[PDB]
Order: sequence, then structure tokens, then C-alpha cells
Amino acid sequence: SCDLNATNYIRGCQSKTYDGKIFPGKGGEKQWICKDTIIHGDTNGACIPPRTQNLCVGELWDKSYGGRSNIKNDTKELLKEKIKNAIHKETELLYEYHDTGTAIISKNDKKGQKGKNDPNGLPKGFCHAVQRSFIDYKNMILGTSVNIYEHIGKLQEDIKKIIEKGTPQQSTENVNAWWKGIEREMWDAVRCAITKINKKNNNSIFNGDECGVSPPTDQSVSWFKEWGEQFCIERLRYEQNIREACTEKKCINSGDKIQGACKRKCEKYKKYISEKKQEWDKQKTKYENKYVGKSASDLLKENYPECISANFDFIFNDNIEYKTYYPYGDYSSICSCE
Repeated sequence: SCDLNATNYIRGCQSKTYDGKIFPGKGGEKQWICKDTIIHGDTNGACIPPRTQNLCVGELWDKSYGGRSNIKNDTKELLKEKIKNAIHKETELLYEYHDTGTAIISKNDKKGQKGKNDPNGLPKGFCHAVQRSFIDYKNMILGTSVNIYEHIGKLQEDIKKIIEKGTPQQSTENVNAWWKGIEREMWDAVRCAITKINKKNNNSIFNGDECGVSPPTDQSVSWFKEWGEQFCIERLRYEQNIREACTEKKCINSGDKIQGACKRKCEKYKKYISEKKQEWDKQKTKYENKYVGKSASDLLKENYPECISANFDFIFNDNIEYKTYYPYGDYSSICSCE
């Protein structure tokens, strides 16, 4: 029982672009935004996912003429409907973004090749992305995310106001209660959107429970896990390129030194690692002194099979000898001669 045969579409939410435009479009990708002088929940710093920066807020926000809150005067009933619509649409757009192989986490180790569907017949990464967006909605509603958008910080604040004047007084604690009271219905918007994939897809039959019967499952931890999944997938793609370019044993004389395609693919990864390093240090540090006795490396490796071969301490090692002895990090031996 869903509005499966009921076509609904909303302004403000276009096809995703956070990891780049869908082909034949190109570029337009977002980057991880790490800020120093912000607080995420309780502790200092944060790295905001490209996906979060692309979140569909649908009819909650009016982008026209400089942008304004579209929920200043709403009942909590109308607000709930607008959230549900946004969640539904986000799910639909995330499906497209992953089905087309555009999202980094939907990609295969190989170029042009598709990531293998997960094990219920949905595109690789789709459920993870949908789960992460749901967590972002919850935190926006609770007013417990980040104050990075003056307009989304404004949404946390307008939501809070609707709830207070629309519920019996006893309060952000009423906001917590209201969220818990609608959570199931909000997740049913995801489940419904998934059900509507049957109209679109012949890999399986979709009952709507494939990304979980219940919603998932600390926003900073969710964001870091997302960072990790993306990092580890990208790393394995760097590895394939290196192995394709360097393997073939062609090493031009000087021992011998790496040359041509090999040197170039190897240099790309070294560059990649140097750019990700700052993101890793920031998030690792935040996580490991919030969660005492817990390891950032463990968090990623228990969750994502792509991270298993990643030795994070080696990869992001800031020691003196590593720079000279391992010019291309953990891939220095593939990036060598004989």
C-alpha cells in the first residue's frame, strides 16, 4: 500500500552532482569540507560529505529571490509532509545517481565497468547513501548537525519553533519526541521510494526493505564512515590503474627507474594520498578521543570490505623515513623496478 502509481516531483531537487555530473555531463563535483572553528555535536572540527552538501530539502526551502525558509508558517502536519516528500525525492535521486554508476561508491575497481549490485539487486552503494541521507535529515530535524549553512541552521531553528507551538508544553526535548513519533513514517517514505523501483528495474522484485526494515542504525561517525568507504574504493581504483600501467616489467635505465604511464598513475595516487591526509588526521583525531580506546582504522575496516587491505597508519604515516623509502606509499613496490 503506497502511492506507487502517483507521480510527484518537487522543485529545488535536481539530479545529484556531488561526485560529478551524470554522463554526458562532466565536472561539478563537490569536495569534503573540513572546518576548524566549528563544533559537531560536542567536539571540535568536522568534515562535511559531498552528498550532505547536495541534500534535497525540497519544499522546506524557497531558493527564489535570494532564498528563504518555506516553513515559517507551517503546521507540524505540513512540515511532516514536506520532510517526507524531500526524503522520498532524495531516495529517488540517489537511486539514479548510483544506478548510473556516477556516485564514487557505486563504482567498480575497473573503469567503465559497473559495480556489482548488492545482494538484493540494488545498485552498489545506494542503500549506504540513502541511510546516510536519512541520518542527515534526522540531525537537521533534531538541530544536532552542523551550523555550516546559515539557511539550514535556520531550518533547524524554524522546525524547533513549529514543534514548540504545535505540541503540549512540558523544548528541544519535545523536538526529540516529535522526531521519534514520526521516524517510522519518514523511513516508510524511503521504503515507498524503493518499492517504486519495480517500475524501473528487472534485477529482482523490490519489497522496500532492501535498505533495512528500520531506519539506521552519531552523525560525525556516519560522516567519517562515508569518508572511509569513498577513500577505500578510490584507493583500489588507483591500485587497478597502477597495476594496469606498471604490469609489463618495462623499467627504463638510469638500478632502473619507473617511466611513462606507470610513473604517471603512481604520481596520481601519491597526490591523492597527500590531499586526503589532512581529512584523515582531522576525522581520526575527533573520533579517537571522543571514543576512547576505539580505533579509526577499526571503524572503517569492520564496515567496508574495500578497506581491509588499507593499512591506514602506513598510508598516512608522517614519519621521516617513509617519505624517502616509500615514494608512492603502500603502492611503492608496484611503483618500482625489478
